[PDB]
Amino acid sequence: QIMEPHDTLSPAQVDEYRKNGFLVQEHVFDEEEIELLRAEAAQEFASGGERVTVEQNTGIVRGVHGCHLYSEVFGRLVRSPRLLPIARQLLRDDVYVHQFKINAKRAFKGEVWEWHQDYTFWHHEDGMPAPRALSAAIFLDEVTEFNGPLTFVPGGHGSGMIDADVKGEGWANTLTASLKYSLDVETMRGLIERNGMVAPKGPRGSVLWFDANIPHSSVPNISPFDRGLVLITYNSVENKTDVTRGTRPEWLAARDFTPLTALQATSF
Amino acid sequence: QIMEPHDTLSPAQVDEYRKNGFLVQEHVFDEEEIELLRAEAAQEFASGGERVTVENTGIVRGVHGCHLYSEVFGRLVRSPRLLPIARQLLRDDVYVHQFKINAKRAFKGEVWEWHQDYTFWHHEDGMPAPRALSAAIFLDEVTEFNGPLTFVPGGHGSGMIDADVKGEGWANTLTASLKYSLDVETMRGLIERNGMVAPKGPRGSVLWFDANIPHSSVPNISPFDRGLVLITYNSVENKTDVTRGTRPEWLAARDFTPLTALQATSF
Ligand SMILES: O=C(O)CCC(=O)C(=O)O
Ligand SMILES: O=C(O)CCC(=O)C(=O)O
Ligand code: PRO
Ligand code: PRO
Ligand SMILES: [Fe+3]
Ligand SMILES: [Fe+3]
Repeated sequence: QIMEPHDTLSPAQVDEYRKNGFLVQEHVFDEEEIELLRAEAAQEFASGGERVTVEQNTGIVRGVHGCHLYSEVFGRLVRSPRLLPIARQLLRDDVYVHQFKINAKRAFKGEVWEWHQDYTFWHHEDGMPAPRALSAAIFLDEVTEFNGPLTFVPGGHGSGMIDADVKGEGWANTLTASLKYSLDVETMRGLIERNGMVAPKGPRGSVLWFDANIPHSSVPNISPFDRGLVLITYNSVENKTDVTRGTRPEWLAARDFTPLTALQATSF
Repeated sequence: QIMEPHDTLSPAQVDEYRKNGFLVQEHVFDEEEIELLRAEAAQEFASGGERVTVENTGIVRGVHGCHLYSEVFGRLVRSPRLLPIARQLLRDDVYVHQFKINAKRAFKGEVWEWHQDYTFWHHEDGMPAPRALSAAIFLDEVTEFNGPLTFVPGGHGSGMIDADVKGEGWANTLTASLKYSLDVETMRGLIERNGMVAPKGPRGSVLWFDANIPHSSVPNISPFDRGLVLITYNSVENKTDVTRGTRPEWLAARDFTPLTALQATSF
């Protein structure tokens, strides 16, 4: 009977997150915790059925989606006192999970993620009315320069949504190497020319926080080292999506907007 | 379909609260909001029955647990002007341990003896630690002369202090003459070290104060009322040991469900 008092971000941390559109906290989770998250990720890849995506070239696991609805471990993770208080502080509201994914980015054969803003998809596919949302990516493996790290244009969220060409009809291609919305090179080259690019690194158990509208990308992982990320997308409850205008299953775009509460210490 | 984003306290404000044991935010609620709360309060005094306390004169002095009976007060404790700060200060999800409205009528009012709230919540209710706080909403301007709450700044920083226990039961936990009151010598000591302060402010302000800060107040000699809505928030982790509890739910809550903030609806 005692969890550690909720920790929130410093005012400088908050500033950095607002100016850059991302922020890394190192070693939020320890090794044993990361090993539990890894074992549960594996179970979900094995048993997720239609919720699992596979790589085009190899048929190797690319993603598993909506796990917090199906796994007791992931349903508790999203309420962790290491995460929830910060989601609530950054979004200045009570929050809920809009989306939960584990992106495997396997060694050697892990494929690209093209440049995009997340809000673009959540707005047009799910009816998210404003970009008042964020993601927390938990590193199940050390992130280096060589294993296809998640990459951002810092400050690139200052513009809001950005002209992306749509491509195709339903939603299967929202999770693929070739993405339904994506930035056109010209659009990108200029962002990059103006703002640069940054790929934050960190050890296992770090959490990378980022804005719903920051442009980001990742190159193929041809290295020998996996780069497993657990991505939790937190949305402001006031900003709940309009389910009238929603097109995807629950396991991609949540419908239950109950405010999350933090996990308390129990004897089990 | 918009509430104002949750506001929290600055690092300065938070530091000021921890060192002094209290903090005023001026003008949280407007005159119109305050009036709706004043009218609901009057309803509660009128219909509260056994939950209502009276002063010499039988003038209603207090009513308790209104958040459980009034929809307005049930909503107020979830307000985005209140709940986010209670969570920030207690560093937890929170729930309401106690809710009370204390009237201190113009030319009327009694002397509340020096006391620490946590002394009652620990011994009567089973609150295991002082990880709790109270938010006092000013229904009227609080001045020098209408019996303001008065504190010893930093007085919370030692423990719960040893106190005279008079009476058995809980009737005298709500009375001018309190069940646990602070010894004369012990207070003198505290006051000679720390001094005394009565925070002031306009109507609609909120006075946050620690569960263990010593406080007192005197009768009101102004021709103006001093209504306080006092909401006591407790950390969920700090929930009270219900097996050691002695008082009803309208004084000491037993439903520990984390509060969630109030959202915009069309009604
Ligand atoms: O795993 C990655 O590098 C990118 C994932 C991402 O941005 C997403 O799935 O939206
Ligand atoms: O309203 C007052 O002046 C006294 C409040 C108080 O300290 C209490 O009811 O515990
Ligand atoms: O479709 C989605 O919502 C996620 C986020 C952008 C790419 N895949
Ligand atoms: O009994 C109670 O809980 C309140 C707090 C101290 C005075 N009366
Ligand atoms: Fe993305
Ligand atoms: Fe008191």
